[PDB]
Amino acid sequence: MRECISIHVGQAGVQIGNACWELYCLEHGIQPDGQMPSDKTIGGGDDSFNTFFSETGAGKHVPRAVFVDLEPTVIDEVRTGTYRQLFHPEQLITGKEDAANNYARGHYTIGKEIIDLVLDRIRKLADQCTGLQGFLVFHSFGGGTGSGFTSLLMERLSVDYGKKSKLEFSIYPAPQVSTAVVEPYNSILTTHTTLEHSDCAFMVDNEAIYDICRRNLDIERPTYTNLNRLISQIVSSITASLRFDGALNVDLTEFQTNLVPYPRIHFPLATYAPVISAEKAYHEQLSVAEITNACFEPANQMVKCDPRHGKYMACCLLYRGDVVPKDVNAAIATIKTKRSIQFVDWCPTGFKVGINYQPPTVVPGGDLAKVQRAVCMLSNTTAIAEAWARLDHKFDLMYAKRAFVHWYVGEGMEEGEFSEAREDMAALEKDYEEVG
Amino acid sequence: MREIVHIQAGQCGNQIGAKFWEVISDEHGIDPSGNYVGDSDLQLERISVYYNEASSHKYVPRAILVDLEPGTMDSVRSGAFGHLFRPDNFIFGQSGAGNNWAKGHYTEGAELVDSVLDVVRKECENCDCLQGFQLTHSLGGGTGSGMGTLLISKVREEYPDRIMNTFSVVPSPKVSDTVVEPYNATLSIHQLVENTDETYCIDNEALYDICFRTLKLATPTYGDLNHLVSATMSGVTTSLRFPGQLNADLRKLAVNMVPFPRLHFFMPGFAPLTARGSQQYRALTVPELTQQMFDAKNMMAACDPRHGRYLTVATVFRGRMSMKEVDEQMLAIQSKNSSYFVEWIPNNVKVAVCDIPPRGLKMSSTFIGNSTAIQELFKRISEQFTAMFRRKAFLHWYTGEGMDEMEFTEAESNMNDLVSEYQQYQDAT
Ligand SMILES: COc1ccc(C[C@@H]2NC(=O)/C=C\C[C@@H]([C@H](C)[C@H]3O[C@@H]3c3ccccc3)OC(=O)[C@H](CC(C)C)OC(=O)[C@H](C)CNC2=O)cc1Cl
Ligand SMILES: Nc1nc2c(ncn2[C@@H]2O[C@H](COP(=O)(O)OP(=O)(O)OP(=O)(O)O)[C@@H](O)[C@H]2O)c(=O)[nH]1
Ligand SMILES: Nc1nc2c(ncn2[C@@H]2O[C@H](COP(=O)(O)OP(=O)(O)O)[C@@H](O)[C@H]2O)c(=O)[nH]1
Repeated sequence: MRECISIHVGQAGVQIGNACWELYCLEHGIQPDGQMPSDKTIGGGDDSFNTFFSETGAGKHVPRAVFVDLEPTVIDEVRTGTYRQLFHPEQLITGKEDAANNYARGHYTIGKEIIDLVLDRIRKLADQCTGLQGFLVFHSFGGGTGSGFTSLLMERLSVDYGKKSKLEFSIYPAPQVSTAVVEPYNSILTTHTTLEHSDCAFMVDNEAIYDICRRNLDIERPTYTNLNRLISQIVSSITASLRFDGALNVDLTEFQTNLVPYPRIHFPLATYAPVISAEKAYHEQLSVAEITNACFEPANQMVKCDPRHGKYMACCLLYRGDVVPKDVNAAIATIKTKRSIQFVDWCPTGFKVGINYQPPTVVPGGDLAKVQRAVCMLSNTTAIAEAWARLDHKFDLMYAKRAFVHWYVGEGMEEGEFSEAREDMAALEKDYEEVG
Repeated sequence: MREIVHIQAGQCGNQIGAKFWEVISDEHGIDPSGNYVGDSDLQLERISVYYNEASSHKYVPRAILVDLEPGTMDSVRSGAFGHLFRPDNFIFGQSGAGNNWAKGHYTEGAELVDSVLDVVRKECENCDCLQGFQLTHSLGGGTGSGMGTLLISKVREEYPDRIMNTFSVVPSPKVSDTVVEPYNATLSIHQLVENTDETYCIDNEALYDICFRTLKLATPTYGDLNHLVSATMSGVTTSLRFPGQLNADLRKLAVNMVPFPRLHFFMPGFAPLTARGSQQYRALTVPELTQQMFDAKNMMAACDPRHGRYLTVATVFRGRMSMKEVDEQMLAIQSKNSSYFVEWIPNNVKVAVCDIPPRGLKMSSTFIGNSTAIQELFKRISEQFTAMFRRKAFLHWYTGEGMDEMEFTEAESNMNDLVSEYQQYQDAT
């Protein structure tokens, strides 16, 4: 009974959106034509499922969300596809020319041209809402129409709705799928003006996710329809508390407050150890305990880092059906082994556990299948310093000789802000190495 | 995506453009009169980049045939694909343009660049989105370095926003009819470098060297050389004609490949070295191909990759072959000799694969590189020109047409500045 807003920026933000929203709709059984067995045929709903859908005179439950993309490719496919019909008509916006791997075009030449139409759509659609907790945004680092449009859009939104929130689900650069090498410049050049408005972010490192899909999903070509299905499952798990119905981690405010140790440092790691091979029939059997028994290993996390070499802040979870909280507290006893766990002196610790009773509903025939149970660790661990450190290393190496600088300099922003942003992230990593 | 304008001038660009267009139109497979010959829709998904619909939903390209020797019209119409070009872009001067600047660079044809600009504008208007310009010519003699560079000046004056690509042809003592070339060369770069975006040093020297040493042709005429060039440039275009992971685009190609706003002298190469043979012959396999990518014989410019560090590396692959193994090979090449890839930029190499095989062979690769190594070509031009200029020669021609000598001196200074800059950028860490 608490609405929200979703948004998808770039061709990477729209792809994730597409691979996720089928999971959302099928999860409730919402087909393009389905009757949604819990309705009233006019606005019937207001359970947690409808907290993201607005119903027309047809009881259509059209998503309160937009897809944004200046270069038209994936969006055109959405238009041909049934998904656009499911979506609110004309909500989506189609562009004409991307910035193409240069933050400034989406921040100083191209993004500003249509950013007003974007925010106009935002306002008009938003005033249809009453109980919005905040913003759920999808983007990543690559170009100015996928990283800069986000920065500008956050600026405008944070101005417009001082009370509201915004959660970030961003995709981290990886050398393995390099479609540029300006990308680290993009990432820094955004995050240096994102913390000031964002309050809670999520980075899913495709590098690690690639490592997952290559090894343990038995797909040997990482197509932008493999990683995306897996990552879309990640999104369904994390959104599960809010999205399905009442449990722990009710609110986005609740996310912040149970993961923020400090307003600046809002980078929570996400964890999802329980996985399956494929539509393959049978491999073994697995219960609720063993899965968190194996949720410790450093190679079962969405971002490469050693959680054993750091301390946590708070750790929520979710579980799917098949309730047995007694064995959950038994797992709590088991995890005292401390061989990969350690906490902070002044702050009280909570392994908050909430339950939801739905087995994992998924796509008909994807690279994954039915299982009985799972659990996802949301640790805002200080260990994420490793990723920022590596990215700084790469950044300094490329910036020692003013690489590509003109490809930004002549595009409407000066050079020196590179240095101040670099020292900004230097302050942030200082804050990590201090905490503890 | 958007639309691009194709420009061909001189003789190499006029004839060489004809053969290139032949190759691409055949592989994309549309009838000479425009009947749909393509056998899969993926062919026609992007073909709007370089072909436009006629009044009856029928492809007509968007290209501009410019020259000043009147004989080019008949020589082009006498090729296989010579008819299909638009019968209004054959703008030709009739008084001949013997290989001397400032007759076309300054004296005449400056009258005609207004006409070519008018026609290119009225052409691009119907282009729903304009993406840039495709200019092919040869850095040799008058036309191809005269009208072409003036046209670059004009288009950069009128269309700053879009990008500009050049396919450049460098003559050399082996196959060189005329004599005044080095003068023309340096005169041309001294405008190119300050008025272009990225380049294609399609060397004749090493390319003849291939045709004569290993490809074993003792009589390489304008037949064979256009063969190789049409193959190479068509391959360069395929990354664009197809969809792909590295869907590199003009602006994107630049920004991924151009480290500093000057040093954009690319070094295209080709791994399956070929004749105009009726047979593909040589089976070529990918582990071998990756090794072949850097082969000195393979390259289309006069340089040693081993003696050079690459500023950026781009690769394109073709055919039905395993994607994973290629990546494995690429990681392997990077590891053995770290120095060949520059320390400044990590992970410079970018790899994509294209579904359709090149028409003729089974599986190959199309190199697009940029090392500091490109400096060897510019050093040969430097040496040759400065030798011919230490004492005067023919200088009355250019001077009496309205040139001077300070322009020559400033051009040579510009050149040696460029080569010094390359040398410096290949010695940092
Ligand atoms: C990072 O490290 C940690 C972080 C958090 C925790 C405990 C963690 N957090 C707090 O900071 C507790 C209290 C203060 C307050 C904060 C400081 C101000 O917003 C408050 C507010 C004001 C008006 C209305 C609603 C809320 O939050 C809350 O009221 C929310 C309840 C709502 C958001 C579901 O919090 C919870 O109780 C929910 C059920 C989740 N959990 C917690 O019990 C432990 C550690 Cl170690
Ligand atoms: N969907 C998707 N995108 C990915 C994946 N891995 C990387 N990407 C990113 O996808 C991005 C492409 O979208 P953008 O970043 O918006 O690209 P752009 O050049 O700014 O603009 P467009 O190409 O028009 O979207 C690149 O930055 C890649 O880094 C993946 O697994 N899925
Ligand atoms: N026609 C032609 N010329 C080439 C080719 N490759 C190199 N060249 C050289 O390019 C120069 C021709 O210059 P050209 O464009 O004819 O000058 P113009 O007389 O002003 O048109 C000569 O030095 C040729 O040796 C090629 O494939 N075709």
